Amino acid sequence: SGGNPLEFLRNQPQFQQMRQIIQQNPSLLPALLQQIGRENPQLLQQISQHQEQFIQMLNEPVQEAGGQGGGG
Repeated sequence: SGGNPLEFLRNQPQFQQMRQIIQQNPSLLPALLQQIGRENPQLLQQISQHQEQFIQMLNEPVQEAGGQGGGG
């Protein structure tokens, strides 16, 4: 996928959803932050340590859509 820690998420379809909501509603960022912990506590550790790298992942264009109506 790449080299950066959270950069591997670029291929992870589960994370693709996390970024989708952020494309339209970045306010759901803190909602997904805790969510990462319920699905991948190990990943969350990397998220909190390298948030800056994870944030940019959220903001990149994702093949899903980038809009949500009830997610987070």
